Amino acid sequence: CWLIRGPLEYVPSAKVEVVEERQAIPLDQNEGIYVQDVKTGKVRAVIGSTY
Amino acid sequence: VVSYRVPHNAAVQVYDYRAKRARVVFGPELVTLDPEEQFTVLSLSAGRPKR
Repeated sequence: CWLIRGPLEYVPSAKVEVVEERQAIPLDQNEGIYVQDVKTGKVRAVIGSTY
Repeated sequence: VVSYRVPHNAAVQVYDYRAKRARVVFGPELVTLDPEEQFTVLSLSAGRPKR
């Protein structure tokens, strides 16, 4: 699973398959989202800029 | 915007939680709260004898 993000256009090739939309979350300083990196488990609680 | 019109011989104390800074303005100023600025709500004694 890999996330393609940014100002681009995508056409899903026969090999790849779309899973979910992954809308961004707006966060300012002293606010964040409790993010659990399920590949490594570590919950980071990323705050500051949007994540 | 949330803006409080402070009386002349009065003081209102606020903190920008987004910016990690403290400021209190006395006198008759018009405070302008930043998106994470909050007021110093003061519960004060009143009533005929006291409360």
